[PDB]
Amino acid sequence: GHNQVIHQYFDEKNTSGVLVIQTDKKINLYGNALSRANTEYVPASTFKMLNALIGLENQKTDINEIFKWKGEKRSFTAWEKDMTLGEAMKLSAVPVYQELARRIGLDLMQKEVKRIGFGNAEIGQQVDNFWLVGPLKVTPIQEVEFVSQLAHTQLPFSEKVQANVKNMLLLEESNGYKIFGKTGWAMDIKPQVGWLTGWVEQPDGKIVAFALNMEMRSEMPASIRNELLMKSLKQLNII
Ligand SMILES: *[C@H](O)[C@H](CO)[C@H]1C[C@H](S[C@H]2CN[C@@H](C(=O)N(C)C)C2)C(C(=O)O)=N1
Repeated sequence: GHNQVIHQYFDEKNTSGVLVIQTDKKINLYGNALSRANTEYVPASTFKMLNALIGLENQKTDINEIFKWKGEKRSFTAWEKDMTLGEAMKLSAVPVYQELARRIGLDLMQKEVKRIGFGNAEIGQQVDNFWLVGPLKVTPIQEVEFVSQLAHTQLPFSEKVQANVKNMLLLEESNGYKIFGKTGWAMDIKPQVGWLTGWVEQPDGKIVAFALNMEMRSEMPASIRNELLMKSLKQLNII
């Protein structure tokens, strides 16, 4: 795991990004813009993780509820269907999570966001968008520590709610490994922020958490985040 071959990966793909790795509470930095690791960015869709935890834990929803599509056009046509929280989770289908956020409400949301200490822990006044255009912001090291705690079932929620949310986040089974994670793309902010935050569950059971964060642009393919993550995790020989 050379802290420079990963740099040629970010150098090549033409971007400014960091990959934060946390192995058993030890944090390492890789990429071509290590300064991004302690700078705040909007969490975009990575916040759905906390949103789901707050919603489940507080019985505003449950993992079997079917969220009904009432027919408005949405940004992607794969969002234009009925789905559960878990399906909405894998599609990053923000209208489902905004309706959840309105159920939770500002007071409960701000109290939970502050109790968890997520990012700057500020949600402002509009319950249904504070994670997409501000004021809520989080550094990539804070995301890796958050997602690390979730992988270890260490966040201040009941175990069953955490386990429910983890099972919403399965991305790949490979070589006997498991990668869990949540993509994120804030396309309105400039520069655009890309997020891919999760963890690797190595066959021995060991857990290594990651927060890939990078500046983004409209023409890039969605797979650019997984590409940059997988070829890195194998270069550090995590996978
Ligand atoms: C929603 O706020 C946002 C999360 O930050 C959405 C938009 C982008 S990309 C978009 C492309 N089609 C969706 C998808 O991946 N599937 C499977 C239909 C999501 C995004 C992201 O992927 O980072 N999440």
